[PDB]
Amino acid sequence: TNILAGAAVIKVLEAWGVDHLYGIPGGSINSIMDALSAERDRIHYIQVRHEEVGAMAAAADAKLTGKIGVCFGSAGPGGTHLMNGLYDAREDHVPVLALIGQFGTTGMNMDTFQEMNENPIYADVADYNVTAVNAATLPHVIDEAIRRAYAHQGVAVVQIPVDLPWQQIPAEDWYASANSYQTPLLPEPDVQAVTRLTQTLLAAERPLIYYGIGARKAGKELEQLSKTLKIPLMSTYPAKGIVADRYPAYLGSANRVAQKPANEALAQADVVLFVGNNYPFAEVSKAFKNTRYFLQIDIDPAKLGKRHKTDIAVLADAQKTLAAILAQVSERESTPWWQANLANVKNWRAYLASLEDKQEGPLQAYQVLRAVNKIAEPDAIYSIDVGDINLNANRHLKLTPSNRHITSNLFATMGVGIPGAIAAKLNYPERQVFNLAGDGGASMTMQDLATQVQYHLPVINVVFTNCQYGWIKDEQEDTNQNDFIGVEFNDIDFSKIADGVHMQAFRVNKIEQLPDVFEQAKAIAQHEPVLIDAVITGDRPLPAEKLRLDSAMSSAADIEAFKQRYEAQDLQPLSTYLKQFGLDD
Amino acid sequence: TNILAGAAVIKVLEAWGVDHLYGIPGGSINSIMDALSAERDRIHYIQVRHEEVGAMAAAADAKLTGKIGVCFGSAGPGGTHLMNGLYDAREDHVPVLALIGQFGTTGMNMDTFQEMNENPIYADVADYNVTAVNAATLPHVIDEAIRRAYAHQGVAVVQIPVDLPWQQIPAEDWYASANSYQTPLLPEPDVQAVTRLTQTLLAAERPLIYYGIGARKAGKELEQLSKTLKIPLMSTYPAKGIVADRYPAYLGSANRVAQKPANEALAQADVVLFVGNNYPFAEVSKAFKNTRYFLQIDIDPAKLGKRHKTDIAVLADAQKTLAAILAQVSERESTPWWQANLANVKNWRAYLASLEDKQEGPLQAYQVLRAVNKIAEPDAIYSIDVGDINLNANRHLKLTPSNRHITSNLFATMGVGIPGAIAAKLNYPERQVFNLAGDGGASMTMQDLATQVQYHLPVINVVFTNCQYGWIKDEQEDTNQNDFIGVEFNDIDFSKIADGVHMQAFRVNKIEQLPDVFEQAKAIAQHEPVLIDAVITGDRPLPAEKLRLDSAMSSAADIEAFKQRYEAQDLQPLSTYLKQFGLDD
Amino acid sequence: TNILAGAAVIKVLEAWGVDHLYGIPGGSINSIMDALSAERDRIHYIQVRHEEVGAMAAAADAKLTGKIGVCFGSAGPGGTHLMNGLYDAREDHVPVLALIGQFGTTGMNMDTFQEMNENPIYADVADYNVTAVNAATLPHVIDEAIRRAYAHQGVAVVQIPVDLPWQQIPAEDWYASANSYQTPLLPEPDVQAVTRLTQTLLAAERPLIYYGIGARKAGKELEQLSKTLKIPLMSTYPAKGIVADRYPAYLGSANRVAQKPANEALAQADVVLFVGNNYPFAEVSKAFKNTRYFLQIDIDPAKLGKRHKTDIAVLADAQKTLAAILAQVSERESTPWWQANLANVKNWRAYLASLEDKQEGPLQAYQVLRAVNKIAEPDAIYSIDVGDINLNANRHLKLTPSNRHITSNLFATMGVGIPGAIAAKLNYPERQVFNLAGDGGASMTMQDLATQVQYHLPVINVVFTNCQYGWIKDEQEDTNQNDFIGVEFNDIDFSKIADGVHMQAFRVNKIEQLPDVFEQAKAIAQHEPVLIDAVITGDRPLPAEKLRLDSAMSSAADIEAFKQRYEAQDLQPLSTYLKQFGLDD
Ligand SMILES: Cc1cc2nc3c(=O)[nH]c(=O)nc-3n(C[C@H](O)[C@H](O)[C@H](O)COP(=O)(O)OP(=O)(O)OC[C@H]3O[C@@H](n4cnc5c(N)ncnc54)[C@H](O)[C@@H]3O)c2cc1C
Ligand SMILES: Cc1cc2nc3c(=O)[nH]c(=O)nc-3n(C[C@H](O)[C@H](O)[C@H](O)COP(=O)(O)OP(=O)(O)OC[C@H]3O[C@@H](n4cnc5c(N)ncnc54)[C@H](O)[C@@H]3O)c2cc1C
Ligand SMILES: Cc1cc2nc3c(=O)[nH]c(=O)nc-3n(C[C@H](O)[C@H](O)[C@H](O)COP(=O)(O)OP(=O)(O)OC[C@H]3O[C@@H](n4cnc5c(N)ncnc54)[C@H](O)[C@@H]3O)c2cc1C
Ligand SMILES: Cc1ncc(C[n+]2csc(CCOP(=O)(O)OP(=O)(O)O)c2C)c(N)n1
Ligand SMILES: Cc1ncc(C[n+]2csc(CCOP(=O)(O)OP(=O)(O)O)c2C)c(N)n1
Ligand SMILES: Cc1ncc(C[n+]2csc(CCOP(=O)(O)OP(=O)(O)O)c2C)c(N)n1
Ligand SMILES: [Mg+2]
Ligand SMILES: [Mg+2]
Ligand SMILES: [Mg+2]
Ligand code: NA
Repeated sequence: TNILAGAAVIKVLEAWGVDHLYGIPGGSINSIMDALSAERDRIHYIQVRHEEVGAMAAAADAKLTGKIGVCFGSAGPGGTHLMNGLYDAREDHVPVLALIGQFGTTGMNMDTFQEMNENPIYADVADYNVTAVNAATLPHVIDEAIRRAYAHQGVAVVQIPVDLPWQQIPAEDWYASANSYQTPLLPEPDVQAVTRLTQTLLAAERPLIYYGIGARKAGKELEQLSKTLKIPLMSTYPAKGIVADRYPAYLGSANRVAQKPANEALAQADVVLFVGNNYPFAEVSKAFKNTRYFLQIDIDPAKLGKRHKTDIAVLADAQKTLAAILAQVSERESTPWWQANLANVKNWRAYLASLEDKQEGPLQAYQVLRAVNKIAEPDAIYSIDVGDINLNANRHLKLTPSNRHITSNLFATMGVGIPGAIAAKLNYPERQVFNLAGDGGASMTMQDLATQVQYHLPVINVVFTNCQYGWIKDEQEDTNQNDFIGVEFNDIDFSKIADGVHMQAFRVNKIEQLPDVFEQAKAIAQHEPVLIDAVITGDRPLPAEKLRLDSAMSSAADIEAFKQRYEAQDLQPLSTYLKQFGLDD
Repeated sequence: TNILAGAAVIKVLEAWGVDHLYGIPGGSINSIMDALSAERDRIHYIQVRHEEVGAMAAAADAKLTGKIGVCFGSAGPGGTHLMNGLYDAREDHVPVLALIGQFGTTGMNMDTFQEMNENPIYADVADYNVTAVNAATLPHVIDEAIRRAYAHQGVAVVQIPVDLPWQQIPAEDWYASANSYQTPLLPEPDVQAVTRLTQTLLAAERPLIYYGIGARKAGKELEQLSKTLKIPLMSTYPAKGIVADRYPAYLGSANRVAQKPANEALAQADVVLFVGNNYPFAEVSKAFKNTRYFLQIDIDPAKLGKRHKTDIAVLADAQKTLAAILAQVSERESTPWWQANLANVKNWRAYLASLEDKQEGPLQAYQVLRAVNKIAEPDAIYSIDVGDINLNANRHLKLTPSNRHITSNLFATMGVGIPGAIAAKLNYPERQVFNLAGDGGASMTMQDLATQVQYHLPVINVVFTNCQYGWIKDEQEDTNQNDFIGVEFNDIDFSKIADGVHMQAFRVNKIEQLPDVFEQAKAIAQHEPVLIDAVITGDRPLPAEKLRLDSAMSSAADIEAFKQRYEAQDLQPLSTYLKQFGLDD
Repeated sequence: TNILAGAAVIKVLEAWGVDHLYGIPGGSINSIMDALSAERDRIHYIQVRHEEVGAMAAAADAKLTGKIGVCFGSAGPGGTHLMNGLYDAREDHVPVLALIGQFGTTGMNMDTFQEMNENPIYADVADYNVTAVNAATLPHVIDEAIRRAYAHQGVAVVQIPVDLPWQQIPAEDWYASANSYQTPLLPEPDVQAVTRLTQTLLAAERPLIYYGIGARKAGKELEQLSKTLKIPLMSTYPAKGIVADRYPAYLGSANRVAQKPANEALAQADVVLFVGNNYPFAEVSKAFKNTRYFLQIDIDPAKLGKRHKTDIAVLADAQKTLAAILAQVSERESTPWWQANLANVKNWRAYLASLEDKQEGPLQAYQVLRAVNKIAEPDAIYSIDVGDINLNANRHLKLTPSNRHITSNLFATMGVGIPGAIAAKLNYPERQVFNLAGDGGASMTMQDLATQVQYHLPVINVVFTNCQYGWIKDEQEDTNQNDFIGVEFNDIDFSKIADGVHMQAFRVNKIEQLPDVFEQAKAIAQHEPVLIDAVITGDRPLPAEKLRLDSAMSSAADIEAFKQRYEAQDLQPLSTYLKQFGLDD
């Protein structure tokens, strides 16, 4: 006849298929806790050591599986600790439900302990942001929050006065709308528009296809289009892996978390097919300043003509549209543009291999990543933190459609490595999971190494210890007039941190130490988490956006300082290859 | 080589096809004013007398045409005046761009005259809410605002420091993305879900199709499904007119702005097909408490199973889906449920006609609306304010697919009658336009009667003068223990108000005065606006949500009282017709 | 034993001595209405025709009396209409309580009719902003709101779900804290800082005392310091009247709502004593660029050295401090700087008088204000709207300590004339009350002329009809490259508007009509409101901030042009008087 409103709320989460959720209890959320406790056989609470890790893990859950992530924080500081993960979810447009503790309705607005108007706190981050005020409508409010978070691909926040979940409500009235759930309709490509797009692309002298994660389901079409038409591919950083990295006409990504051949080719291209792509650097970096024709495919009307004026714009699903192009074209002969890019890619990859293939001496990030490649399973999942590691992982990870990689793409919050790996292992216990993080980012969420131990999540944590915020040091080098500040700091030994949370760990500082340590780590992570603290040099990785290689554009002195610093003696500018095949720069 | 950023902004508006925009100038927006001044041939600025009328008319533009409405307000009080129209646009989910004046960047944050942080003012109402800080990117921010307003069907707000629009920017850099705008090509409704939905609808003993404005393209299919299957039709109030009111099995709308047959039939129905409908009274009124199967068609995933637990929810276009149902069904013979509803509708319409057809005596709202009907062109547009007029217009207006009617559907702001009619006439100069407003609502925006005169917009204004907030008085009668308060007030003579703004006007107070006054008004409104001030009684209109007609549900005393007050002696309850054709309750 | 929570709320208002409050009822606020209905003897509800007039009148209540103003609005559009008055209260830092209707707790967050999260709506405007969620604590939340509004001199907003005020709560639990309210006993101004400030003031060759409304208790000390020390006085515009306008060394105000002698003398001054003053044009106009020493007296630490680098800033009460200065100084003989300023003032006043004293011909604002002066009682209160009238009233009104004048000082919302006068008459039934408004501002709130009639408030409304937003037209003349836009519009006959609301009225357009019309108005306003619609020319009033009179600073051509346009042939620049008495620039 009756049910506790808190029990009904948990039943709503179960109906929506929520397997696990994260947070830290408090008096102000103890009635939700009480309901979770009764339901521990059907829904799985993950106690984190800091609420931001719970929010970040919830966001990563949604990034990985498409299923709404769920986190909670107690009133006041519990909830405000969620912010970095909630902004990550908003900016990476993934569905997250956040429940926030609040004092009972009898105490609200009395200015009692830890009691405040919590609604304005979440107004900016949240697509849906409500304080619940009734027990009987509470399941509906949660159901509504979940449905909107999914539909609008963002954060829903519900502040819950702690009395409400302990109130009895009629057992027969509440329901979940999970049974009615559907994902948004996929628009179809106009046949004439697609034909026009195809003809412009085929007429191009220097075409590129430039895709983002919007083309996630279209890797086959992308690679076959590239092979068939002899058109090089490039991607946003997060879109790495949609087409295998080994594909010889994959240029990489542009800007800074970037590869040399993509930056060079983009500057030369006459026509860009921009697909499922919201590259945030487009305007600020003048990426398309010399592009003659700009062709766009995107499912979101708010994106069409966003990053550049379009010549042809198609409001349709990337894969349906790319298949439609492929179906109306046939094999094209090689072109000078195609060969020039192929040779530039070979040259670039030989550079990266030369860094990876060092066998002894001071450890650099490059060999560490080679060591990851060597122990990586074909379907490994990578949770990557924020900093030099994005750049290094982007260049050195050998990914295929079978892999997943996540980071905080747009909000770019440091600390995401650890929670993303926690979320990865919960959702994919049979898959190998890496947390790749710099020392700065790993420091911010280090306490939740204990969470991997507690729940026996066999993550391979790899910390890149340069005793710097290297990403920022390099920016200060580029822009600041005065000395470096705040970018070089004291050592943390993460093997000792790991020991402290009762996780097996190693610390290495020489290239020659890698094969054996990484083999041990691989074996350990069959059953338990492991940490490798890699003490690396302060070498700056090659800035793809600040190339000094082309004698027509840089002084001989800058060229040689560049080659020496970046061990890039064998790199050729794209212009070398353009000239070989009879094209001018 | 160079162009003023302000001039570029106006070119962005023109590229998106903005015909007219509303506001009041101020020093903080005089640079936008300056650009508008040079572009009078291609964009038409409408100076309103209160900025709320500008915001409300911009919302109405979007309601009528589907094209973005555009308004502006000077810094501080100019912008804050917009609020009621901007919330109207948010709640009625139509695209509106609001430009807000701001002091120049050299004086911002100086606590100077009328200078404040304006961004937090618009955070809640707006889908997109930004302060421009650069002239060169200003055209792009305006373009982004428009593109987001359309994509998210809501309000975009841009605060513009007044220095920026007078700064020169490169002539060749800015662009509009209007050229990329398109509507999606949707797939066909899934065959198997539609088939399943159809079987359940057809298996019902007491089916209803209950549509909202999501089915605005489906009038033809709705009426044919109804006729073919013998299923009565009911709608949300705003969906009145999608199927002609004369259709014998149109029941009307439910709740309070409602018609008796819809409320009665809905209580009896075993299956409801809920199509393109977001009826906000569903849960609070327990509308579907007796429904066995609830079937849904909606284009928005956020709506799926929102209003009631749903047996089958089809994510699809309403018209495509209704056409798909119609293609798989054929004639069913008349049923008792069909005949009972037809007889119930006949009885209700005779009641309404008895009120309209009074020829002499104290004027009531009923005869006023009959007089509107008599002078109405088949494609007239009606701007309806908020109060008893929603209920009366819903019952009395004889609408067809050729009509439009708009009001403030969900935010329900009083005062929308005047601005809605201004916008209707600006968009449709050759169509007859009515403003039907209560005295309370008309007085809120009365100054903008002068805008109709200034711009020669031949609106027919009909003000219903009861010297009451009638809608609220009746509520107070129902709920309040103590005397009426704030709901009976002093007369305003709107014929004299109209005379004050130099608009021709009449004041009437007897039924027999209607024919000639309305004939004169019809004629005047061939060239100039006109106002009829109708002094009506304070009779409470029959409450469709508080029927006292059925012997089984009400005492004889209560029924005789209800029949007396509401001149309802010849009204029969639905149960009478159910019994007549052999059904129980 | 029990009391309705709503009844308790009204008792809280009564305990704090709230005499009258404003709003428009709605279903979402009908339970507060119900409590008000039972308490008509002790609290006076004023039903306005637009909720903005309620908010603005509540702000005016606080401006006039120092006691909290109280208004309300129904859920959604009722509350949002309050905004312009609530921002006025925030910016003019006066206590206002705004009650907002909300749907009952059982329907909140259900997306029902006119139901939204209202809390974020009021976050920016409000010092205190809460949604009540419990009936038993509701009286306390109202008490907290009032107490905070007073303490923080701003707006408190409470959203009240309509069910709560009809719930019974224990009769003995609730209380008001009005009994605890007091004003602080301040220490005396520190002796040594005041002595130091005095020496610097007295050492100056060209001193000015520049006061704002923080010195409203110090009129006597200000005038005596001026007379004794031979130091001219200037004020902020709102501080007009603290020292009688007839005082021969009152220079007026600076900037645009300004008088020539104040602008001229300020440019010349070597020491300024800035007292109880937060002049917002200080920095943007570079008002003190030539000042050698800047001395400050203010009660608010947040103001200390805010507007200019300050040599000595005394944190103290203005009156106590000015009395302390006066106690340590004695007579100084007339100085050249004193005589030059006196002569400059005489010359300016003769100019203003030449405009006022025209006896026949086309009516200008100048003669209208002379006609107001002639019928004004010595303790008249003036509600002034926003536009040219601020400038004209500032120059022409002959005010003394016995007068009050209010406007929207800083938010400067048009429309405040009507509500300010309603509030003035409600607080001071035995004092003569004027509303001086431009046609633009009067038309924004014109419907509430009916409120003056309904409540028998004998306001003298004077509408200045130029068929322009004159203030803005003159700005466009100064800044805009293209034609005037949005600043010249169609006539509204306000005598006919007034007739429409059943208020006696006159329309005048010639100077010779003034005496008899104003005599009739004075008489009518012994018992009933009256309106005079003054059709004035579109002559630009002399710009005190753009003087062209001094041969050393302007060309002969520019001076002759300025003298012609502004009828300023007999005006002399300050430099003439400086030279006359032996000073340079
Ligand atoms: C430290 C750091 C530095 C970074 N710097 C770089 C950098 O230098 N270079 C770089 O490339 N990235 C960089 N980023 C990542 C970057 O900020 C952006 O997140 C990324 O470039 C955007 O990638 P995207 O367009 O693939 O993803 P999103 O921004 O998520 O956009 C996806 C797009 O696809 C559309 N879409 C979705 N589904 C479909 C469909 N079915 N069909 C068609 N369209 C669809 C969406 O509407 C959207 O427009 C960096 C990240 C970090 C952490
Ligand atoms: C004073 C006043 C009183 C009122 N009281 C009543 C009342 O008593 N009774 C009443 O009926 N109304 C009343 N309303 C109006 C009411 O508040 C709601 O706005 C109305 O009932 C909702 O109508 P809707 O569902 O048609 O519109 P919306 O709420 O706009 O819903 C449209 C729905 O259609 C969907 N949709 C849009 N396009 C498509 C498509 N192509 N295919 C499929 N689905 C689509 C949307 O996703 C959405 O779910 C009143 C209004 C006022 C001013
Ligand atoms: C259309 C329009 C144009 C305007 N333009 C002008 C103009 O050109 N010229 C002009 O002068 N005004 C103008 N204003 C008014 C202007 O915006 C400012 O509001 C005004 O100049 C500020 O006056 P104030 O410093 O007296 O008041 P406030 O800003 O209220 O400042 C009061 C100050 O006194 C202090 N204070 C309060 N009590 C005490 C005390 N007991 N002892 C000591 N200090 C105390 C406070 O801390 C504060 O610093 C205009 C207004 C309008 C409507
Ligand atoms: C929470 C947070 N603080 C600051 C930043 C800015 N930021 C980006 S990268 C970076 C440095 C990362 O340092 P580290 O993790 O040690 O990586 P490294 O570049 O040294 O490999 C900083 C401080 C950020 N993105 N997130
Ligand atoms: C701005 C605003 N204030 C209050 C309300 C609440 N409200 C709804 S209807 C209504 C009465 C309208 O009175 P009137 O226009 O005279 O219509 P009537 O019912 O008398 O015909 C009110 C006050 C509202 N919707 N909008
Ligand atoms: C609500 C609002 N809108 C716009 C402004 C900007 N503004 C200041 S004065 C003014 C003109 C006022 O015109 P009017 O009332 O006719 O006075 P006039 O100068 O003609 O005498 C305007 C539009 C404002 N302060 N408030
Ligand atoms: Mg580091
Ligand atoms: Mg009325
Ligand atoms: Mg004017
Ligand atoms: Na108004």
